[PDB]
Amino acid sequence: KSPNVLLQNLCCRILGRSEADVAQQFQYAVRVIGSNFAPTVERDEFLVAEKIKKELIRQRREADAALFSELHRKLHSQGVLKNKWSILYLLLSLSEDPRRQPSKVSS
Amino acid sequence: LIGKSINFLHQVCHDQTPTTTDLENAFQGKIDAAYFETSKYLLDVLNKKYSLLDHMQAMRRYLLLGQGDFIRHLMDLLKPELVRPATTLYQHNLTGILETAVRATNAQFDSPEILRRLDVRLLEVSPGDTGWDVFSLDYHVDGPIATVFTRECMSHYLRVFNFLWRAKRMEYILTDIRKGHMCNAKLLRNMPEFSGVLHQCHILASEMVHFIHQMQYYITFEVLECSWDELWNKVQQAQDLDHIIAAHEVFLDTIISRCLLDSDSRALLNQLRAVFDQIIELQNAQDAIYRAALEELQRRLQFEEKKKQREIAAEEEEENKRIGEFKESIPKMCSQLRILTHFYQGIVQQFLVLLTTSSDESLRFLSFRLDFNEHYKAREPRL
Amino acid sequence: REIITLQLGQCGNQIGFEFWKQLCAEHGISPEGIVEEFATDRKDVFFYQADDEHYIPRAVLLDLEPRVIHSILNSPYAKLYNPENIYLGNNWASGFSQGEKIHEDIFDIIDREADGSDSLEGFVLCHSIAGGTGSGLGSYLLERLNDRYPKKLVQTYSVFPNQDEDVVVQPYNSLLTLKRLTQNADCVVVLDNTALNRIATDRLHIQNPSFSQINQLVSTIMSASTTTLRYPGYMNNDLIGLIASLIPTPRLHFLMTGYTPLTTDKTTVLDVMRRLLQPKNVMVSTNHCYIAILNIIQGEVDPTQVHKSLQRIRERKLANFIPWGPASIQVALSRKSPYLPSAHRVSGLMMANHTSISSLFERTCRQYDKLRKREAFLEQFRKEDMFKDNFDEMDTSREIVQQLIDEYHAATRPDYISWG
Repeated sequence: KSPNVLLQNLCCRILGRSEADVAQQFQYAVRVIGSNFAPTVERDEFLVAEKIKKELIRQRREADAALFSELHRKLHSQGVLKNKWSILYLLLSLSEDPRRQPSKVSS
Repeated sequence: LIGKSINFLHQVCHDQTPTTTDLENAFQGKIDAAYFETSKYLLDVLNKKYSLLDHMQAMRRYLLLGQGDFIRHLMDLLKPELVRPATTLYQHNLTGILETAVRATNAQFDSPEILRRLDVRLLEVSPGDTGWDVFSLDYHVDGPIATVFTRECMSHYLRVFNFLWRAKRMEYILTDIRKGHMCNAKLLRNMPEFSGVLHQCHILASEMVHFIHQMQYYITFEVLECSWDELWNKVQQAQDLDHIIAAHEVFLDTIISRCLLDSDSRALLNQLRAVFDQIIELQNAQDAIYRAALEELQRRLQFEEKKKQREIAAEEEEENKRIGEFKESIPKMCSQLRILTHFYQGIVQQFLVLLTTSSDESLRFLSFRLDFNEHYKAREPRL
Repeated sequence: REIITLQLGQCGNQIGFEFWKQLCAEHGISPEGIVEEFATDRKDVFFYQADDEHYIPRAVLLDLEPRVIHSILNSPYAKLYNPENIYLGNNWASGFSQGEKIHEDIFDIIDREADGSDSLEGFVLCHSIAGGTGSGLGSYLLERLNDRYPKKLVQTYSVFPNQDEDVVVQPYNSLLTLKRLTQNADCVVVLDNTALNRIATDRLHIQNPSFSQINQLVSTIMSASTTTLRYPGYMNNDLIGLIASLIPTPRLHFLMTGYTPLTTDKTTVLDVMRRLLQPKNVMVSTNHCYIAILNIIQGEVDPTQVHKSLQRIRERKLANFIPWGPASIQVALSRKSPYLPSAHRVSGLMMANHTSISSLFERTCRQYDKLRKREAFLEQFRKEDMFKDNFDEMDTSREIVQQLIDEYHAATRPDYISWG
């Protein structure tokens, strides 16, 4: 639609409060996203995938570390997302290590 | 093959020293003789500049923990930072410890070169990381002898290190458990109320010290020593460099195939993690029961002093209530200990009959070593 | 870590001096304490490190009425040791009372080594039960030891005094010593004087100079028990991790020792394993069943066949076993020690927990009973009367050994959930 209302759909999804139930949390989202909305930084999608693999080795989820490698092939393959660096950077930043659990997810 | 020797010899090993069908077959007379000279010299000079054999000998002892002495002192200094989060620590802290252990042990009689190459690192941290979750020593490979130490081979040796580190740690954690059990069964020797729960906690601990201690010897005679013998046999024979790295491809594959990194039996390591967590639960419970016991002892001591503070009665009525509390707290302690006991039994049963389903003869050998009595594995109730 | 040994009594000082001489022979060192120029091993287990690296043994020289200590004094091994640990009755009570009055200076010597040492791991006692000099003094010192340090270890080496039967109060003295030994010690190395006597007569024609020869046997035992600590291996390079496996409960810490050489004046593991499992290769003497068995082998062996060896003994079912929670036969392999003449390298060792020793305790229990019932074997000693007017220490030791023999027999049962 437009990025200002699209930030407001995100505040309706994460919070259990709507857009007029709270607009102050939405006011924090415009505090950060504004002055950072446009790309001005170097981005390479090769490295951020190679840090999700290096994290899944450290999780000892070693079947899914090689299952991400076949799913990361599909991420380039379909290619409807303009920046494939951003969504992987987001999920990598929101990570944790709930230790070893092996066992493939069968994609 | 000879032109892959001489050209390699003159540029990366840096020796400018000399090395010099109906077509009557002139070739075969000279070629083999030239070979018999050149390849032996490439495999003599390179060892006496940066040793290939000495650093791979040191790799078994210091990184794969074969030394014993040094790893014991290194773990008597680095204990608090590894029971702490590794999200709040960095490399130089870990580096500072190392010098003290190398001077104190018999690494002071070893050459300066192997100590200089020996250094610690801390890898990229998990967002919930602790010192036991990831940690490694480095002992970095450099020089032209990294033609035997493949980059992938070193990247797998720290993957080995973490599992070995865990098992070697748990053998000192259980031994703190046994030490506290001792120490506070010679402080509590005259009380009747605690004797049952004490003896049941100790009987619970002694099956575990056993189970893990005899697992540790399978690691000694198969995973490290028998894989070091095959390396020594295939370095003793070798006529070219390509065999020395082929042995290096066996000195990893044996280790990772028997330390459960292989694909068929990851499910077994997922069960082996839980017994370590149960040992943690046993630590919690023993420290709590001896804390309640230290509290009764201190209650008895303040009882002892109140008598002489009164006489020179009116303190017995306060004592009977404390005695009543301590006497009624006993069956709850019994109930928690028996749940932990049955839990551990019900997982040891699944573990020992899973070695008699898994792939490869090697892991079936472990199941015999753990129980000779047929206490488990024939009769699943505790005989 | 750092282990301090303790020796008291004339017999204990004898076996300690023989042990340190035996390690001077074992290691590549001079009798000056000086390492030779062709010398590897760890020398931080029992060697206090002097500054010429005089590897001074961490043993405290304790005695009463010194007689053989004068022979210890004039020796070429008196320059090997002496960190100034030397010190100036044949009964329990007199040794006890004289021990308490001089306890401060010996504890000063203890603190001198202990703060003088780097760290501390345990106190290993050389002791003879009912030795006269050893009894009383050692029991009082053991009381001082655990009371002073609850964070430390105490292991004892104790002989069982039976030389085919004169000191007639020796049952009472032994009762007091083993009463302290069960409740105030952390691990006990029990030795049988009769079994070692039978083997010493077996190998030789000797009966009279027996002490010197069994000293050879026992020093091979103590060296073997700490060889995996002194030498770079991988497991049981600490005392406590060695001790912790065999003990299921803190009153069962009594250790039967086995040894395949008897007359010591290719090869493989499966032979000596089934050799050792037979109890005439054990130099210590209803149904009895082992609680836990541990083997360590030192010699010329191929390690790659040992799992097939272990497979065989699993098909043997050669020891009946204890019907509760799991124990196994527990194998370790150590390096054969260099720097000494090494003929017949292969020698095995069995450290095991067995119930049959309770019967040996029952022998003393029987003997004490008849002497107590005769009213005739205290002989009215002034130390015994003044220290104890009511003579209730015999009662306390008797109920303790009764509870212990009941613990033995209840552990023999398939139920040890019940009280012992």
